[PDB]
Amino acid sequence: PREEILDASAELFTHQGFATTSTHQIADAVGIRQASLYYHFPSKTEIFLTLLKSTVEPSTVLAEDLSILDAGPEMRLWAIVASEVRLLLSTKWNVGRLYQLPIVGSEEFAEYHSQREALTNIFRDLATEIVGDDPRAELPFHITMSVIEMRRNDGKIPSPLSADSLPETAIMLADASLAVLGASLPADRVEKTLELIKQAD
Amino acid sequence: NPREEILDASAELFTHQGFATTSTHQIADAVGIRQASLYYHFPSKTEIFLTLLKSTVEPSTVLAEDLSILDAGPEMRLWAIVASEVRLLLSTKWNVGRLYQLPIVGSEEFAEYHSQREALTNIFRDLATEIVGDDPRAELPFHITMSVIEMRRNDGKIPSPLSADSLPETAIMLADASLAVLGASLPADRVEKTLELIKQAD
Ligand SMILES: [Ca+2]
Ligand SMILES: [Ca+2]
Repeated sequence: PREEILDASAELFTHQGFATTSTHQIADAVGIRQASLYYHFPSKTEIFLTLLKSTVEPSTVLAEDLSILDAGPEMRLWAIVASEVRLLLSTKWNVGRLYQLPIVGSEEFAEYHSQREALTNIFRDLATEIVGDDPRAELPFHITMSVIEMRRNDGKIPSPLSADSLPETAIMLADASLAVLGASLPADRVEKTLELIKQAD
Repeated sequence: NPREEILDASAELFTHQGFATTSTHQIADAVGIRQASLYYHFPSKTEIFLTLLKSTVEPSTVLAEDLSILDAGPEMRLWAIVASEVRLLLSTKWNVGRLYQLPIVGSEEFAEYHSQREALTNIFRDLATEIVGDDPRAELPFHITMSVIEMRRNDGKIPSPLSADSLPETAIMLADASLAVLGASLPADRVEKTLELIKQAD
């Protein structure tokens, strides 16, 4: 029930934006009364904040586990990029699209800002391990987020989460993120990250 | 140039608030004119928005169109296009590239904009396909170019004013990165060659 409301909200917010969307629309989309929505969420801001968090929280939690990979920065950066893109592709709606809404900057979404800042920092310092004090350390994060401009947004999931497979687009973008730094690709990178994903459970 | 002041103030409001929240009242006050004198230059905020989108997209499609037809290999041509695109995105007071991302832009009113974006995207893609063939990496160079919209300032100060004899570091970086993802080697003379090409578009 909660999951349904969040999905319907993603659909409305990605197509109409935040300002234009009412809670009335969200209730009708899900086929429930406005009262039963109010029970699960007080306002459309709370819903929006929950969506934004859902797209960065899981990857920051994952980046805890990166040091336990007994591996170099290239491998660690590849795995993070790939698993981030994996999550962005695992959803019914293109919820990553939401960060581009101008509303997101406001102080209400401070919890989201902090998580985004944490993630951005993890990407950057890993890249700095590879190229040092170079402006290219900025690129891997932006290449990762470019998938939001690539995927579908019609309710069908681009790539459902598999225990034993990474989607081609995640492999591409992760390969591309090391390529811009001039880093060589670890041969075992796909298994190694699938392994890491598996022992986050 | 009163019309131009109105368009700048509108860029500022639209990039920070979005389209829906922005009123014509705000635009008049930002510029310090009466609502009536605004109505004279523009009937609605849609007309203003459409004018902004045109102003930013037309010059870059013209740039891509012209560069795609030059006596060099695809690597050089793609590098120059990426670099000169980023150059333009960085030459403006406001981050007008940010406007593309607004969900309003998808609607049928902005069909003229959609066609220009599609044209530009196609130029980037076919140039990349000259390098890597039928590969999904042909999509990347355009997206790497547009990533500068998430990098630059948006406070009224111009990040990199247009120079006849210099490309901004960020344009060189992203252009280098766009060839790097395709595994293409960088032409040594690429910075001068593009500056030259920019110069003989005048
Ligand atoms: Ca979809
Ligand atoms: Ca600025």
